[PDB]
Amino acid sequence: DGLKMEATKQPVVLNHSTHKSVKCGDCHHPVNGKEDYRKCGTAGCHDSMDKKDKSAKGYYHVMHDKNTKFKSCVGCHVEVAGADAAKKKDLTGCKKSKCHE
Ligand code: HEM
Ligand code: HEM
Ligand code: HEM
Ligand code: HEM
Repeated sequence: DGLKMEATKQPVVLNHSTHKSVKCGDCHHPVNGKEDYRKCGTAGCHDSMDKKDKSAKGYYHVMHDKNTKFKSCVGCHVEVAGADAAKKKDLTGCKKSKCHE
């Protein structure tokens, strides 16, 4: 259902139950062959740990930025909230976010 990306020391969570209307492929994208179901931060994938790095190797980049070939966590949440200001706050705000729990 909803996992916590914490191999050792790092809080966060993704509930597969609240995202049932999205195709698995949108997130688990087809790369250099087929759809890979491995963790996003493995060796040879998104392992770069510097936030100024905007290449496809960046970790902070693929989770927070807006201009990308595949929609990011923040990228898709903006379209979903639309004109509801109270809801845009809850899904894209930095302070006290449910994404970092
Ligand atoms: C579609 C119904 C769907 C499938 C299938 C799928 C599978 C899947 C697996 C096997 C894992 C576990 C990997 C592990 O052992 O850590 C997993 C994990 C994550 N998923 Fe997923 N997933 C499906 C759907 C979705 C959707 C639509 C998204 C994006 C909103 C998504 C995202 C992720 C993420 C992030 C993880 C966590 C990986 C981690 O680093 O812990 N999944 N999924
Ligand atoms: C884990 C479910 C996962 C996420 C989340 C994710 C996101 C993601 C984005 C948003 C991009 C766009 C980058 C850009 O600058 O436009 C992107 C691109 C690539 N990814 Fe990825 N990705 C996830 C997982 C994986 C895994 C497991 C690997 C390693 C096999 C991987 C690799 C790549 C590569 C390569 C690209 C670029 C592909 C291209 O068209 O050149 N991703 N990912
Ligand atoms: C990126 C890996 C990512 C994370 C992390 C994430 C988290 C997240 C949370 C915590 C919620 C809030 C649920 C709650 O209130 O308990 C949530 C909800 C929605 N999301 Fe999401 N989400 C991530 C990725 C994505 C992507 C890429 C999309 C779109 C393709 C997406 C969509 C949604 C939708 C829909 C919701 C529901 C909003 C509602 O009206 O309840 N998320 N996400
Ligand atoms: C608001 C734009 C915002 C900020 C700023 C922010 C910061 C932040 C940091 C510094 C990290 C740690 C990076 C590292 O590698 O050490 C981090 C991690 C994650 N975030 Fe975030 N974040 C902000 C907002 C959001 C929102 C609204 C979401 C969900 C839609 C989101 C998601 C994530 C995810 C996933 C991670 C990785 C979690 C992990 O593996 O520990 N952030 N964020």
